[PDB]
Amino acid sequence: NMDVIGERIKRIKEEHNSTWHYDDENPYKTWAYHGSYEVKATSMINGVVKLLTKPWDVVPMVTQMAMTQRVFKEKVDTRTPRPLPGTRKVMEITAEWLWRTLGRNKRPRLCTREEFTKKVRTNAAMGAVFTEENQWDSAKAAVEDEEFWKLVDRERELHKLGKCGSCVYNMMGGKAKGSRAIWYMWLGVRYLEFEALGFLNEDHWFSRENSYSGVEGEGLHKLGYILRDISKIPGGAMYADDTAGWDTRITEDDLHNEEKIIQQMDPEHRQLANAIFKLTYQNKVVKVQRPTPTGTVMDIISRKDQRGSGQVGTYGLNTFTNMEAQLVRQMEGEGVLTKADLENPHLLEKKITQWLETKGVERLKRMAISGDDCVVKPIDDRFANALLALNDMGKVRKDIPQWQPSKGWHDWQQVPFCSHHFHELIMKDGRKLVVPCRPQDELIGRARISQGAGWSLRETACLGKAYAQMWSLMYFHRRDLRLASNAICSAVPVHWVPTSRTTWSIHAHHQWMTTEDMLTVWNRVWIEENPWMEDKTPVTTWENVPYLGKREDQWCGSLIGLTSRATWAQNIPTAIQQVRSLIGNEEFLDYM
Ligand SMILES: Cc1oc2ccc(NS(=O)(=O)c3ccc(Cl)cc3)cc2c1C(=O)O
Ligand SMILES: Cc1oc2ccc(NS(=O)(=O)c3ccc(Cl)cc3)cc2c1C(=O)O
Ligand SMILES: [Zn+2]
Ligand SMILES: [Zn+2]
Repeated sequence: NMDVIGERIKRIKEEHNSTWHYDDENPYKTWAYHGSYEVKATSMINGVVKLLTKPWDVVPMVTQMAMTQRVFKEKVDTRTPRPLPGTRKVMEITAEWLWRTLGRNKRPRLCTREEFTKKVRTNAAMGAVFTEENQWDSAKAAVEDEEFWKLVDRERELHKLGKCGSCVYNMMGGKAKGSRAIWYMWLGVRYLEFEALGFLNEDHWFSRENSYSGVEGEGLHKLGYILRDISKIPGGAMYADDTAGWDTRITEDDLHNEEKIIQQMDPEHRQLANAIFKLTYQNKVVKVQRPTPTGTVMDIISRKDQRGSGQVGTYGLNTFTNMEAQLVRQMEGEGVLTKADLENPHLLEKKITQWLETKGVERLKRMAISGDDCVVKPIDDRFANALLALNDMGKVRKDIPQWQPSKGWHDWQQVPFCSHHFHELIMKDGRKLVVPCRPQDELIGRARISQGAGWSLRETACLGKAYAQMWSLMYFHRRDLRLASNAICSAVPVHWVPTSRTTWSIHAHHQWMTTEDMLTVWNRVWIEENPWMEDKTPVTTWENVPYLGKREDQWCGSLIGLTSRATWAQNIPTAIQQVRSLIGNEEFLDYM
């Protein structure tokens, strides 16, 4: 093991030779511990959103979010039992077939310094781009620096030689302030993963068109429609089981299966991806910021299995592995795989290959898969109790005894997916919309959080305006959110550009980051560009933009019907005016 990780620990040890020591009392049980060294340390409430959402002031979920994968929890420090030999064979056959299916039209390729620089710059507009970004360590600054690219080249040369000298990721046990040199090693490590494996996201290998089960690039506004289209396929209930800490359940077998994509690469690409897989994915070196009685320390730990949650390519490889694990469960449900097949070290391929070649693509079309998140509509309900391979692969379902059957839904609208459920709304003109929805306390609680501190009223109001505009595009069908959205947009200067991100979700397309008229953006998203909207007649007024049924709105967290809500709705112009007075002499517009 030290042959692959030695150089990295050696360099960390050398750079921190003053405070370096081996703590005999380290909390690590399943991660190899190498040593520690001394280190430094360091969310505000959005007063604009808070002032305009008074009824939610002390509401439990909202108050919780104000305080509250990157964290090194108890579950990260566990081992997953090794899958059985027949299970390992099935996974290998399925991984091989899946990669060949996913690569039928696309060819893997290297991603570039220019692609990375463009992504950094375009996302730097929305504030922070990375977890390691300080007020001194800007990704935009680093990307503009030729010295950063020189270090990248030097690390690549080591990777070409089958060695790694500086590729490390970080975890939380008040982020430690480090050197520009340390930050460059981190960003360079991310660029090198991006160069070798970024094609998966950049070339949309997991788009629905390319992967059948995938939803990458679709957007939150299409997710409900995809679930409604899956509902039309004949079969059993729709299952959406949650895996307890998916990333900790990624086995050495899963890692070796994900690696098979290198077989489709050109030699110069194959060489660099092979180095990312073998040296960094299969031999992780992690820095964990741990508090001690004297001060704060940084632990240098390492391990072979599990998913490096901090590493580029995680989404795609998680999506790949989940698609694979769900096909295997589908096969077990269909009686293709028995307990005796999973235990068998000489399991015959014929029937697994036959099922994949004849039913595989149809079976992928029955799923909506986004990383560890899955919705499956099997051919019948034998799937509910087909748990032998799922548990054996290590994908143990969250908060349910291992052998208790899964509970599915017979209504796609009850199905949870990507932190949402989706409703079908009838418009006054008879056209139907399929909208995303989540508990309202979660949306308001999120909107009340400002990312960091020292943010001026102007920057704060603009984040609020971004949240308000997201609500008008995605959550317009919630009475309280449309009202709060209209109040926020009325209180914030009309020509001020919404800045900073509202969400880090892969499904967010940020159509709300504009000064363009929200009704126009709404029409473009839900009517013009909506493929499930056959009649393109534009909606000319918000009065024609529908709401959830009163009962469904209330069930999903609405405060409508309460006195505190009625009082808020009536007194809202007063709160808007107060926000206006503090912002000052600017151009405002009344949206109430
Ligand atoms: C673990 C992690 O996942 C991310 C997922 C997305 C992002 N942000 S980013 O704008 O979208 C992005 C996404 C991909 C790449 Cl190569 C660069 C930057 C950052 C992280 C991150 C981290 O900074 O540590
Ligand atoms: C916009 C966006 O959100 C994400 C949310 C998650 C991910 N997953 S990712 O490959 O695993 C990843 C992991 C770590 C880092 Cl630093 C960047 C990206 C990627 C993106 C992404 C992108 O453009 O690549
Ligand atoms: Zn490296
Ligand atoms: Zn709802």
